[PDB]
Amino acid sequence: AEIGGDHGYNATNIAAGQTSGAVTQIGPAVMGMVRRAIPNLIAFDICGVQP
Amino acid sequence: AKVAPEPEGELPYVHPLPHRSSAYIWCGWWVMDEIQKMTEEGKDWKTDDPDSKYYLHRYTLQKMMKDYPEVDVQESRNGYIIHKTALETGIIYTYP
Amino acid sequence: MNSPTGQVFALRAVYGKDPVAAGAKEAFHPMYGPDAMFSGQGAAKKFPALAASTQTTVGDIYTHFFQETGTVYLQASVQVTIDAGATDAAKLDAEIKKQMEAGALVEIAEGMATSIAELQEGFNGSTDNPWNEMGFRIDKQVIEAKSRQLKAAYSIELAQDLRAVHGMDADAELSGILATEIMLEINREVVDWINYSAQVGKSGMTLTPGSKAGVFDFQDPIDIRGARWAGESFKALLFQIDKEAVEIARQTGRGEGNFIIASRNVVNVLASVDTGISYAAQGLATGFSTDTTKSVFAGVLGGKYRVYIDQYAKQDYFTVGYKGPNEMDAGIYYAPYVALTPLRGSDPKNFQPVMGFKTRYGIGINPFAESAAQAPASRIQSGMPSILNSLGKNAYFRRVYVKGI
Amino acid sequence: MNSPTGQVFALRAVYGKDPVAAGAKEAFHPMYGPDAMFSGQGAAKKFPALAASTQTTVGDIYTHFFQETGTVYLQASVQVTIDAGATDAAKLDAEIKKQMEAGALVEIAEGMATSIAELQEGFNGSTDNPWNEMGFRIDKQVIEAKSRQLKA
Amino acid sequence: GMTLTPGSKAGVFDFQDPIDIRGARWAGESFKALLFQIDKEAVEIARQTG
Amino acid sequence: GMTLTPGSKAGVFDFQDPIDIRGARWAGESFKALLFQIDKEAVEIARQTGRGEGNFIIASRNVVNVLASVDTGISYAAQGLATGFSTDTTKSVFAGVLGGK
Amino acid sequence: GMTLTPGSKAGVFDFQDPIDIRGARWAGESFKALLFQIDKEAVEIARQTG
Repeated sequence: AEIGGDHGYNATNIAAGQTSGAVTQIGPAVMGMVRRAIPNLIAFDICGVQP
Repeated sequence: AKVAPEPEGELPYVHPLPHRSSAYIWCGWWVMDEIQKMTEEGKDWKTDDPDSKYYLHRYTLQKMMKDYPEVDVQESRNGYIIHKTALETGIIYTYP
Repeated sequence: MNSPTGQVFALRAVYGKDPVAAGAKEAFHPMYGPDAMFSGQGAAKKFPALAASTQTTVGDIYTHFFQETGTVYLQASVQVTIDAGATDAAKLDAEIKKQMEAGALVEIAEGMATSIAELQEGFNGSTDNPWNEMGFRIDKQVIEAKSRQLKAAYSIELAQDLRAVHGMDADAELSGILATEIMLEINREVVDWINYSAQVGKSGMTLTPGSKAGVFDFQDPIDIRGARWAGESFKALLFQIDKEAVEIARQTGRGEGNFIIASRNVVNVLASVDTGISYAAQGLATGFSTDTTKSVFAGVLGGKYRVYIDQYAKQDYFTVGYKGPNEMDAGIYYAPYVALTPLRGSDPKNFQPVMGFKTRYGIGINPFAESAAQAPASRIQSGMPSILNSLGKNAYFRRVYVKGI
Repeated sequence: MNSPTGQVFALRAVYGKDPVAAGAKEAFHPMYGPDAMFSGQGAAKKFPALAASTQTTVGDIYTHFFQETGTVYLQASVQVTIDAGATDAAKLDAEIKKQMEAGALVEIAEGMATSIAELQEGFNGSTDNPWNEMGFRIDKQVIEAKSRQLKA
Repeated sequence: GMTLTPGSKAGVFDFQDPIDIRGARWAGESFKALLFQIDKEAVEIARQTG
Repeated sequence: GMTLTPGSKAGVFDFQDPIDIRGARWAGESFKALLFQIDKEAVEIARQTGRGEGNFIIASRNVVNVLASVDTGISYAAQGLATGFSTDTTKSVFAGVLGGK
Repeated sequence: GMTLTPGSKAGVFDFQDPIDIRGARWAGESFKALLFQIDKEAVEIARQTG
């Protein structure tokens, strides 16, 4: 019975396409990349500059 | 009759007023309600309940009336300055 | 999802030549400030750490790392001892903060001398002075779909009797009921995660020092800041909401809290106070849909937060959360894959029909959710929520219980 | 009414395989929350009823039904006892509320694995994994027309 | 039940009880306290009927 | 120094101490007391530097939040959801212009 | 009768009795008590006369 099965919910087996069934997956799709936001400065309208 | 046990330091500031032998401190409505709660089951507010959640403002007031004969303590519900013998009873204006 | 098992990458910048090393510090961080002497003098000398009962010389610089607020370098203004009675890390932080406020230790950042700078990495026959390089990591989290299903199992006799007496189809209704409950149940799951993964509000930086560490009470004058009468007490709740949302902005590093989920009592309190900056007011509920029958979304609070009513709230609460304009900058992902697939059949032994439904959705967490971990483990992590990585850790939500309404 | 003694019918959406049974719950009850894991994990395993004297286990999940606000499933994050002194329902509900506020017992709801729900109710030679079911009950309420009169 | 502020008298609204009027003063605020109590009851009606 | 109130805490402005908040009741006025403290600090800057009143505030999130939740002008007692200032350290550190000054 | 607050003086509205003035403060709020009292008397005339 092509009980296709399902992953073990283990992160590696989800990524690897490893499933407990007869069909082995391609890959874990993709949803985009989350980067750490770059913090904003305070500039120097608070202190001198004098290059 | 008895002395209220001393609860460490950090006593709220009492302003000396030698102009009339009086003194001013802002207590708030919670104390003026709590002390109003105190004098309804026969209890005492000068020295009873040493482990109170609001004992500190109660202890300072007791010494303040001894130091000053006509203390001027102001609440916040109406902001009135009840005097020492006006503070004696614990019933301020109304209510059970 | 177009196929089960979605995945999402996450790029982190960390410094020290080693993107992947035990205890590398993430460079850009919503909470942790930069090692402001990492590129400067910290690339010339290594400063002794601050520890419990560490006697202080005057003029030396000591590093430290509060659990919040990141790295900091403190110069000593007066010789002191750190009171190793604060052996615990959180107590160490409390001691160091007390000393800093006392002015004994004050933070400083500096650059490196030119005579040291120009020789970096053995120019002019020096040695042992490498540069303070940086790098980036890139890991990924993966999210696999679960399923959810139900059955009806009625009989044809019931169908005939129902269509005859009441005219109800006796099949569609069942399917309706089935689908309804399933969808309803799915919704509940999501909400519970929001409450489940919520951080404890009213605590840490949002905690007024005189309050009860996580619960906002309308009887405590410390919480209502001495307000009398309802017209002024409720604006204290407004201020509490503001504190929680601001702290979310701090920990998340994406934005202020922009939605609020709260019970009927809290929402009705909100709808009956003049939300904007005003003197004091209280009356009938006008600005919000306080009944959970026309809709659950009750309104917009002051143009900032969308307010939703949890009609099944157990005691009383509000939870402030952030949901960015982008779909990824979310905190929690409800990612449907198959929607309410129906199935029909009958029992061959008695011809009596059976109705059923099944769906596969799954649900995942935003990476960076903990917001206090510079770098994850194993680089391929389980995006699905659990106790190890979501229970009171997801900084995107903060939950506070309200008593005394 | 164009006839005396009218009657009305009430349709109650009740889950639990037997619409007319003791202890059956109404599915869309306004006071009572949905059985959030009825169609999810609750169809794969049965969560222990959280009653007096229980010793909670970190990570484990319990079930309860409050007299108000309805059903709930509680994952325990700290090993606590539930104050066996509680006997009646109100006392137990209040104690569970105290524990929930304490953060040692947080509500939860989860979906069910595909590798399970694929085999539900005896597929592929499996056994002892019935689906969860729901039907409706429909009961009857009747009134009679009393009268009233006067003379001049 | 849900409509009780923990210190009240469970079914009677007393204009002399601070918990019932949320601590209001004079007639300007006490009446608004009555309005809020009415709002609370309507909310509970929405809750129980659905 | 001369910014002290005689009964204050000498270096920390405490919202719970009635001496510092000038006897204010409730929140819409205990906040105004903070604005008054800011003004006194700036005037002492003008005294000590000899160049004029201080014109900028570097403050943590909570201070800015309480600043943005009151009517900063001379306009009775008022309080509500913070709207006049940007408390997001995500959008910009620069909170805004308090009182136009 | 119906015009009586259970704490009042039964036929005299007293500006010194806190039950009568609804706990008002200064003359701004203490007179509005007499306003409300006149409203109650008008209502009772409506009830008795019909």
